[PDB]
Amino acid sequence: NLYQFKNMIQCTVPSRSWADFADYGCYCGKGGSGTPVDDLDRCCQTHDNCYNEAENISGCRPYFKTYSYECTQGTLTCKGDNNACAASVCDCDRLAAICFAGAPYNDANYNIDLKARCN
Ligand SMILES: [Ca+2]
Repeated sequence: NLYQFKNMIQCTVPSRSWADFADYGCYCGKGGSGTPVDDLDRCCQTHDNCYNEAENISGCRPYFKTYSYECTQGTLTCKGDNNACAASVCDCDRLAAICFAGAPYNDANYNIDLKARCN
């Protein structure tokens, strides 16, 4: 669920307030369209697409599904007790959190005008 994803980000990118990733570029947060503005945005684009795929699973709601995971000693793990939905969503989140940690953060891309720039 979003709460867990937030924690994944706090654990892979402790150096940033998690909210820095909640409204960035065309895909990080609300946004879900247009040309990804940079690498970080590209991280979010695959994350968004990943969620759209997971939603194909019956009763699978990525923002809400509580999965089983651990963040310990610099490592994020999706646990084996996860059902298909939980496993899928957890993986989307895990991969995005890791992707975020390796992407440059450009303040200029925070809170951009979606209507104008993400067509
Ligand atoms: Ca999004």
